[PDB]
Amino acid sequence: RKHKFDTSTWALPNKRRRI
Amino acid sequence: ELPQMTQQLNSDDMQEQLSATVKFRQILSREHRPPIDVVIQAGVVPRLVEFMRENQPEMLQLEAAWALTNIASGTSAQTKVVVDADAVPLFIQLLYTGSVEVKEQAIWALGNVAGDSTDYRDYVLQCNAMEPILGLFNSNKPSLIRTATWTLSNLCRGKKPQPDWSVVSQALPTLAKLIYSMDTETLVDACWAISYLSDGPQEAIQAVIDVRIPKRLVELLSHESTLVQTPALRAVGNIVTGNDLQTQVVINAGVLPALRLLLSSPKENIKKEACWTISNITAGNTEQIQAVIDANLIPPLVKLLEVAEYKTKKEACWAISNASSGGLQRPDIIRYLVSQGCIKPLCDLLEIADNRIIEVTLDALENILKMGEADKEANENADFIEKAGGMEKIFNCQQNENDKIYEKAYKIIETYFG
Repeated sequence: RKHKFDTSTWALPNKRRRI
Repeated sequence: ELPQMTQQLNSDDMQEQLSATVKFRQILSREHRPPIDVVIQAGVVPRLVEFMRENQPEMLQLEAAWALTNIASGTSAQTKVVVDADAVPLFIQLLYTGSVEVKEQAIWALGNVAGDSTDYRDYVLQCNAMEPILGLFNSNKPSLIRTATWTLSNLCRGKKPQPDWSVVSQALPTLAKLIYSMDTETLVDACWAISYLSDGPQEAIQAVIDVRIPKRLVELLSHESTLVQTPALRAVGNIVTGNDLQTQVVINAGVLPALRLLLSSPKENIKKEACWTISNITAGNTEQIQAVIDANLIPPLVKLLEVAEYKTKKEACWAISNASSGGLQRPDIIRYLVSQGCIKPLCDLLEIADNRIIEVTLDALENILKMGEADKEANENADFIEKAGGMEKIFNCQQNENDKIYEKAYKIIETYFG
């Protein structure tokens, strides 16, 4: 059977500052 | 200098409006801890939003969107101020202009808003941003495509909840072309976006397959940059969590020789996800297990099962254990696995691993025992296990608190070590 090792749903903010 | 900046920003004169806006942009353009809160507390955010309106000076639109971009680059509470000021519909409206500078600024801002949370991600989508965003990839400017690719990735990111598939799937043909790009940075975020889209149901995986993405993904596994390899391998790994037919597509794209190369990566996380990917291939049918063997993938897996870091070892264990399942149908698979010295590394794992990996391991060992038992009615393997110190380990596993490890260790002892 298939498996995922992550399983942990983390919506970390993905942002970029423009300098 | 803020109360004067504020008054200058509220001037009816147009060029001092720009002068103040630029000034607001500069102070907000600090890598570490920009004064976002004191800018917000000046109450200038709605005014900056006004400057992005249709038929404002192009330079003023650019500078205002830039200032708002960095406010949105802060905390969620700070991003909320930008969203509550109705900036998002204007960001999207700016994508329709003919200025690549303005368009890249707007798409950057949307990247920060969408990248904040699933709420704002879906909100940006709700404002119909997908159509103008997809049009940005026909630009003559690499940096615009580069930034638009990152924003697009943020629109595909997140599983709790997932984005509306009927919306984000529209980007699949675009992404299919984007992974043929010469720009490395574009390549990275394009692969991340695909890994997000393929991180879902089999219907999502099939759509990625249907636009012929896997073939180029496999190529990118041998890209010089680990920044490209990592999301590419993740995307490939996600696809092979699908069914046997979907997995065979990746195999036919030549993923197995590519995975052999990744097993010797200096980066451990690449080695782990390489083991993880292989494991979901050996989880398939007999022919797919055989293909893994034929690609000479077992010897490096065995060594990683023996020597690598723990969370890499777990995935290597999965791969060898899943492969052992093909022993019932094709006993030569087990015979080859034992011949490559897999028994002892599996046995040594019984005392250290988690209860799920322990079960994975016990699954592998019993399969080896079943084949060894059948290869007499036609136990060497049981003898190899005893000498590996595994008979003792399995016996000790009978004191495991978990039900399924007990009865499994019990039946292994009772059947092959009675």
